Amino acid sequence: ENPLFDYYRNRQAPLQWRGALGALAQSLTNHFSPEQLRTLLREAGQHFASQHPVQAAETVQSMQDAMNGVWTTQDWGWVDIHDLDSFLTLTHYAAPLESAFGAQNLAWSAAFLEGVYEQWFRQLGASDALHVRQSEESDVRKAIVLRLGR
Amino acid sequence: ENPLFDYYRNRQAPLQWRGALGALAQSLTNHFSPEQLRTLLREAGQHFASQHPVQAAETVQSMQDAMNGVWTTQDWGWVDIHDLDSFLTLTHYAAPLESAFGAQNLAWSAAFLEGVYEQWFRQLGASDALHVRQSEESDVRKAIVLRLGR
Amino acid sequence: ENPLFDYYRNRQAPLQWRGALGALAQSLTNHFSPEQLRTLLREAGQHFASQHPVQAAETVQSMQDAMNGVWTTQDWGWVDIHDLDSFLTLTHYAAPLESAFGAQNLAWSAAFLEGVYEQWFRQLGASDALHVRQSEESDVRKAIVLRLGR
Amino acid sequence: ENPLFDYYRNRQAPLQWRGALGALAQSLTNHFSPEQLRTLLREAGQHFASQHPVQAAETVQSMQDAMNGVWTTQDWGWVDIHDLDSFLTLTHYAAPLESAFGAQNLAWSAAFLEGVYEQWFRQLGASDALHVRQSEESDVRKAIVLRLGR
Repeated sequence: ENPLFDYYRNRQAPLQWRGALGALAQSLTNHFSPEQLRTLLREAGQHFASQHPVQAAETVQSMQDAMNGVWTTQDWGWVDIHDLDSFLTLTHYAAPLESAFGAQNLAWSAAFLEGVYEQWFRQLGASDALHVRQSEESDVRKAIVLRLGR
Repeated sequence: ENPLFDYYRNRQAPLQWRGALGALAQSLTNHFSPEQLRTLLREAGQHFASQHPVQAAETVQSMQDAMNGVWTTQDWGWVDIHDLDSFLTLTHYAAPLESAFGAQNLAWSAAFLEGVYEQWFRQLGASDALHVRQSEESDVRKAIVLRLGR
Repeated sequence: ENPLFDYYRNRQAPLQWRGALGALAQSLTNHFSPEQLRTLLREAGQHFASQHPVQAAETVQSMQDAMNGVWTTQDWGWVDIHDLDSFLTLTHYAAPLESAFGAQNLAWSAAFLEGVYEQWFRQLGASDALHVRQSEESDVRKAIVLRLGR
Repeated sequence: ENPLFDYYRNRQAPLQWRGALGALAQSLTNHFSPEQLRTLLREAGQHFASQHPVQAAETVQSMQDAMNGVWTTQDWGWVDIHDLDSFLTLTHYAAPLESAFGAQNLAWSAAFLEGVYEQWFRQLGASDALHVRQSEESDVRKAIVLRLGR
């Protein structure tokens, strides 16, 4: 139940990189504030999305399928998109960020995802007035909730 | 020969983290200079060595055995230590840094190792006057050469 | 909830070996019956336990600590041992067998664990009259329950 | 040179599965003869190729590109195809079979590849008279050489 979920969350990253990435996160936290780390990881996510473009889509389900197709080739969870009235809500499950950088660093590591979807939307013809922002409403460990809005 | 060695070097990191770490390295290079990145990675290596202490050793071969025992549990290559007159030369093989952060970033990513061994020496009674420095003399891709000297 | 647990269970094995091990399991199922596969995987578990011996223990908690210390170096879940009257019950969590060989093959792949603990008990002075057997009472996906009894 | 190549070959498989697959290979060798293991792994390769079909191609370079595109998503080396007169010679580099099942088992584990390309050619309209056979002429460790012939 709780212990099994904790083990799955903590061991999602491989043995080769868990300690190294934890040490890197520790050094980053020592040198920089959480906001600077959020900016850094957002730019990293933009670069990642640039290196892994999504196929052209027209509908919400097609965009979700393209994003999940990109994700499934690297074992990075999956995204569900819901069109609530005018705004799109993106829920990402099984992001391996917690296993690598630690749970307490999810306050900034999650910004990486915020950097990806944004750029992906820029590749799908989304208006520049729209931006992706992380909503601090639900538990970050369970899922990461983002909103594409003005 | 060359292509097989290149493939082995480029694919040492798993598919789950290669793109993410490449994007993170790209963002880090965009924001900070190589010297600041070297300082950051050295502190990261110090934290990594603190989190994974080495068993007490007395001889050079025992120190090598302890360091290799720590390395082999995470698939991070191996170290050979030679005692030339007064100074110790450490040659590290098969560091997965190139596969993760890219070959062109080895100018600073290798500093991570410089941060590890240093702390490990501090754990084995090495005098504070001695420090570990990377010698820019050989090919970085083949092996990483470090000197423990004054 | 259910989808997240399913994703964690299915993606525990790396991308490098998931398809290859699934194909190997398919070929094994086509060629051999479940009982023969159980015997084969039990012998495989015995060999694995021989290659990775456990440190000598005296109490139940120390035995569990040694077994978990062996497991944690390879990301293979963890074991809880309970001494019910005269028999030991071992519950194993987060075995990556399902991610590799598929859920429907857990009827025989779990025998691998039955082969490991047995040998480990033989290394800790357990009487030859005692054997490890898998109890088909609970859900195999949630946890694997084994009994060390006569 | 030699130690680096040996380390890269022996550590291609992750820490999570190296010991388990070695134990499984030991059990398979104890129970079955090499020819039976070759048949089993050939059928496994056919199933793997069925699960991961290649895109339709017309030329030799296009077929090689499709096969390498399938391989590169799972970190399984790469293949080079040469058209010598009437027969196709396939050289596969960086197969992780040796890291998993051991070098001494490459006498049969390589049959897995023999099972894949065969089925792949069956998907590309190759005549049923043509079969893929492993040529025992070169060093298995360096590369795996296969011939598609009558």
